[PDB]
Amino acid sequence: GDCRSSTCEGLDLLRKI
Amino acid sequence: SGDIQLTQSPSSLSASVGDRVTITCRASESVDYYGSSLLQWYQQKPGKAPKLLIYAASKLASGVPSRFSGSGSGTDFTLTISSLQPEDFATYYCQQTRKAYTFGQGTKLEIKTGSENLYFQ
Amino acid sequence: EVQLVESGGGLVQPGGSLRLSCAASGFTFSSYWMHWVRQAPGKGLEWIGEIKPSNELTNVHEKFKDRFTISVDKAKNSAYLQMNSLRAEDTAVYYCTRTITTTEGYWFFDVWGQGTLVTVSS
Repeated sequence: GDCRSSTCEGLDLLRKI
Repeated sequence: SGDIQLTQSPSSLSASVGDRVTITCRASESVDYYGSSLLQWYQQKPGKAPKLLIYAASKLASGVPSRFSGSGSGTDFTLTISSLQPEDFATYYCQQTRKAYTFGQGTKLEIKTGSENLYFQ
Repeated sequence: EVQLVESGGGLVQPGGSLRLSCAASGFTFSSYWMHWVRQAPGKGLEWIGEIKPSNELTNVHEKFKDRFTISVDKAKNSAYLQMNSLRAEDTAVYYCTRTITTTEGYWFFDVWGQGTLVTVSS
């Protein structure tokens, strides 16, 4: 969960669903 | 630059009300992720901010007319405007969210009201 | 209604500096990634960087990292862009915008400011 950007957060959330 | 480059075709085009037009977008690398294509289409009216039309390559943003449709995957995308309306004349941009944020160079769509002259002599 | 209002644009000599403001309204700021995007006259759109106001996490594109800084004033619900050592290539309409995420997980720029013009004159 070491994101630090909107892209990282976006890819992380999208993958989880 | 290490950015995902987006190249649109054509650079500009003209058509009449009721015509069907297509604008293409080619990415330097795939914009896909987990079965989704992270590709948006924005419409920019002169002097105004860009307005979202399509997101995730084919999804229509709320309130956007059904005549606008998006297709494609990977590195090749198309924006199709079936039956042009007078308000549809603007500069169109494809935009990707797979890696940070980049935009295509833009495609200017103009209204054709009269015919092109025939330069015969 | 969600709104973004930019201010601070004008004509600047090369090597000059300028601070742009983005006043956000109709939403509390802190949750969202706020961005600066520019558009050179008659040209395309270029992402400068982003900021998350709540923790002030900032990511500026490599191209702008040495001269452009993004900051926030949470009390004023505003984002800022500090531009230094301006060059002719910085002449552009500067927009602030935000990214939102849908229920399906897609994120994109939804609301934009009206834009402010920065002109780098001789």
